[PDB]
Amino acid sequence: FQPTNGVGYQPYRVVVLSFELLHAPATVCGPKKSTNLVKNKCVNFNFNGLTGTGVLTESNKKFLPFQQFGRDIADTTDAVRDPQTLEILDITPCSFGGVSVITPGTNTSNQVAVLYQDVNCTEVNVFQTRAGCLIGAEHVNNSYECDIPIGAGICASYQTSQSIIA
Amino acid sequence: LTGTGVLTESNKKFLPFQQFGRDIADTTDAVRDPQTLEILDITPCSFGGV
Amino acid sequence: IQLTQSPGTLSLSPGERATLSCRASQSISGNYLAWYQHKPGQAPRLLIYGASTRATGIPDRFSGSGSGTDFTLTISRLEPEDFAVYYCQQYGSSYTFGQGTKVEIK
Amino acid sequence: VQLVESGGGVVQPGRSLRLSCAASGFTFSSYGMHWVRQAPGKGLEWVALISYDGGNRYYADSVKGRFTISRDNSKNTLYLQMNRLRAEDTAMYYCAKDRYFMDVWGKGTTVTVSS
Amino acid sequence: QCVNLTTRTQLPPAYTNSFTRGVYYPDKVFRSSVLHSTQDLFLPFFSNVTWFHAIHKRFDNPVLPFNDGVYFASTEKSNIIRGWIFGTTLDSKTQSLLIVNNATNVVIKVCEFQFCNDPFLGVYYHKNNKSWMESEFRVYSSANNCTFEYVSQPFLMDNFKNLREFVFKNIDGYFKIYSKHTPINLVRDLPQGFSALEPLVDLPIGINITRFQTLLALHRSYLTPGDSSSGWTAGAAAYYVGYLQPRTFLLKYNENGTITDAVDCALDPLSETKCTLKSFTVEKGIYQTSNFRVQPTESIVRFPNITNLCPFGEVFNATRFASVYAWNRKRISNCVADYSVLYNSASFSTFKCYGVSPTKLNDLCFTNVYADSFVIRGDEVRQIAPGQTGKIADYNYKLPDDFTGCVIAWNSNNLDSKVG
Ligand SMILES: *[C@@H]1O[C@H](CO)[C@@H](O[C@@H]2O[C@H](CO)[C@@H](O)[C@H](O)[C@H]2NC(C)=O)[C@H](O)[C@H]1NC(C)=O
Ligand SMILES: *[C@@H]1O[C@H](CO)[C@@H](O)[C@H](O)[C@H]1NC(C)=O
Ligand SMILES: *[C@@H]1O[C@H](CO)[C@@H](O)[C@H](O)[C@H]1NC(C)=O
Ligand SMILES: *[C@@H]1O[C@H](CO)[C@@H](O)[C@H](O)[C@H]1NC(C)=O
Ligand SMILES: *[C@@H]1O[C@H](CO)[C@@H](O)[C@H](O)[C@H]1NC(C)=O
Ligand SMILES: *[C@@H]1O[C@H](CO)[C@@H](O)[C@H](O)[C@H]1NC(C)=O
Ligand SMILES: *[C@@H]1O[C@H](CO)[C@@H](O)[C@H](O)[C@H]1NC(C)=O
Repeated sequence: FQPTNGVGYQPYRVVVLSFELLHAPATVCGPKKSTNLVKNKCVNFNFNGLTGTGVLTESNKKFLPFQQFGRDIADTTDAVRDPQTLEILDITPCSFGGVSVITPGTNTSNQVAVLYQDVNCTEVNVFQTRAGCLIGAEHVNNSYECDIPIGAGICASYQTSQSIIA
Repeated sequence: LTGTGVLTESNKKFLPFQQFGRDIADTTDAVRDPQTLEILDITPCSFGGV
Repeated sequence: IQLTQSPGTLSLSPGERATLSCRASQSISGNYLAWYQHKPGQAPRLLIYGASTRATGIPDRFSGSGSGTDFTLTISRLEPEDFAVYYCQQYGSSYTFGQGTKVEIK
Repeated sequence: VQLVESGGGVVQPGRSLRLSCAASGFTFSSYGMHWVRQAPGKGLEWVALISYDGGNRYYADSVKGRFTISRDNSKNTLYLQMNRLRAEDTAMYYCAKDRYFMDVWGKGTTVTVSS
Repeated sequence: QCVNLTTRTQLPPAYTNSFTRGVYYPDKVFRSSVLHSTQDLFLPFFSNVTWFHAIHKRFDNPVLPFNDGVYFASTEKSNIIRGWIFGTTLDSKTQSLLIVNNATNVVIKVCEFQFCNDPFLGVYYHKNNKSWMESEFRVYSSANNCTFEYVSQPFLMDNFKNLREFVFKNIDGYFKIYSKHTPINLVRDLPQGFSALEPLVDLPIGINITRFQTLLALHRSYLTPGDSSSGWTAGAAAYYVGYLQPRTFLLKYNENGTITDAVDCALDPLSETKCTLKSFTVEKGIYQTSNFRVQPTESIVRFPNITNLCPFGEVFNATRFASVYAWNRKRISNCVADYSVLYNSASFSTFKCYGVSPTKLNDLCFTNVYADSFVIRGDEVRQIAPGQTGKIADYNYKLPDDFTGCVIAWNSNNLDSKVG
């Protein structure tokens, strides 16, 4: 360590920062303002660095004073404790489901009905069934032979002026 | 654009802006000769099991 | 088309209002009447065209009015830089100029 | 937007003199060009105009038959050929660009008709 | 050369639906008897397009935006529309694109232009060359910062017996143009049908475009008064403007290779079904085509409401440092730190991070942070890394292979060197 030393032989001050993600209350955070919490809505949440998408609701899950996060069978987050107010909030993934189109052949009509599978007629001539929310098919009291199967005992067909009925 | 195949005459009417053709597999079906603006079909060389 | 300007000489002081007149021997077509400023040793500078349209860069104390054979150039509050000779011009039938009015300091 | 005149000087009465105007900084070939003169201590007097394409020309009554105006759009020049000059033609001759009126004026060339 | 044109006839803007128009060959590939699905900036079907008239004195040529693209169609019989203008401000302060069509030729320039309000091409007679010339100096006054020029065959060629449709795009550095000429007899509005636009050019202008304007021609034959907002008459020529959007289309191909039909997958669930089944015909039955998912509306950020700064100053700007064999360790906890300022500081000659980048470090919380500090020489700095070997990494300071953090170093010759 002489001033006339080559650069490879000159002194260098080294600082090594190591970050550990112990599953614990993360105290060292980087400068970020918190926001208000919105319940019963689909939101993209961030709790102490843990992120995800879901609906945050009130819960009756009695976490122990040392417990901060809950997990499901799949090891995904089930519930969190709000870092500002020590309450337990359940995380329910936002409503989703398959979309099926119920239609007669294009050789007959270009009118279609849309079935939203395994959802309620909320988030979406609307007929609620146990298969999902069926929109566009008229609910008819008269029974007939099954034509285009939907499920759970409900079938659809193109009949009478003509329209899709369920 | 490189490949192996038999180059033959074709009756495929490429548009003035079209230079290459492609098959269902996205492989080259035909090309326009860069020197003489004619369309040549590309047929992979004969093959089969023994 | 002969343009006769009046008066021949106007003697005023800064801050006052100047009225310059231009009379044509024949009616000017399309209000094609322009006004020009000339300071000693300088080329003319356009002030007004279309009888009432101010040229680019000309301050709003200059305004033009009139029609037919009788036109007026008004300077609402004279500034020292405004003391100069003023020529009117018609450009509807050939191109002819007035004989000029000198605006001098009283 | 600049006009520079040239060709001024003294000329004996009856002889000829050609003035030139070099243009730069604007689309010269799209503007009509005028000549204007001003005798010492007197008013402005229009002399001649040439159209942007050189097809049409007009002259002041006092110079008809004696003056000829021309232009060269490839060289951005306008010329005024002044023949059989009289002592009453002594003046500063301005080159000016049509906007009609003239909105760009040259500094002028002094022409003195004297023996 | 810069005369204004301010005839005052106010009429409200009209709107029309583009049933099936604006389809263009996305690539220069030949396809036949095949259905192909591609995502690209297209004009959605039955789209709400504006309508502008130029009939008599009603003239419509305002400055319109160029958000992502344009579908420009024109029903003409006299070639009144000569070209367009593209740019942000359309003044000498910025570069702008120009496209104009002379008889049997095209002029394209990318200069910094100074357009006057309500530009247009002027037509007159010249009395020499004996031919009505078409001087273009009415559009722009001056042309500075020219970088690009290009000439080619007419883009526009010959009530309304012909229809000219154009598609403009401003992809990364290329201005792409697709065109088609279709003859039709309809006189009111767009003819419902189908026609694809073939590509024409791809100009590498490489500029930023947000606004655009159209160029038309005027007729002053029966009489000519002095240049003013008068003495002009415009024949019946109208144009429609539509903005493109990223859309997934399903394209059809015939034997010849022409499109002749297409489908917008997001138009309706039936189109979703057709795209899912890769066919324009759907058999009777029930098909699963997509998935409904509720999207989040806002983010929720929650952290403990504590207020303290991590003492990085006494770690980095420490007066003296430790030997590498007895390297000091500082444990940082219960504080808030800005790694962005640390990374910003150029005092450091080495700043390598592992398993995480510093730019994405000032928004992640950790339970503990350890700050190890020591002094080594230049050629040994490279040994401070996971999976390195040497006298320092083996006997003095060893980093794990699963290390998550950053290694920072700087030359301290002015502080840690003695004359002797
Ligand atoms: C092209 O120009 C537009 C506007 O001239 C730019 O839009 C601006 O982008 C900046 C991004 O820093 C915003 O702060 C401004 O508010 C935007 N302007 C407006 C009016 O919204 C656009 O970014 C430019 N494109 C590029 C690639 O630089
Ligand atoms: C539609 O079905 C009828 C018989 O039901 C058949 O004759 C006809 O060809 C079909 N349409 C098409 C386009 O094939
Ligand atoms: C939908 O929500 C309502 C509450 O308004 C409930 O009564 C109904 O049973 C729900 N249906 C399904 C299928 O969940
Ligand atoms: C079916 O019949 C019941 C009673 O007979 C009636 O309440 C119900 O509204 C009927 N459904 C429809 C779709 O008309
Ligand atoms: C088009 O816009 C008008 C209002 O500008 C609106 O009334 C009309 O419904 C729109 N049409 C479509 C198809 O969105
Ligand atoms: C564009 O013109 C300006 C003059 O305002 C000049 O300074 C600049 O260098 C020009 N651009 C280039 C690339 O030379
Ligand atoms: C394909 O083109 C040929 C001639 O180029 C034409 O005869 C034929 O009809 C076209 N195909 C169709 C389906 O029209």
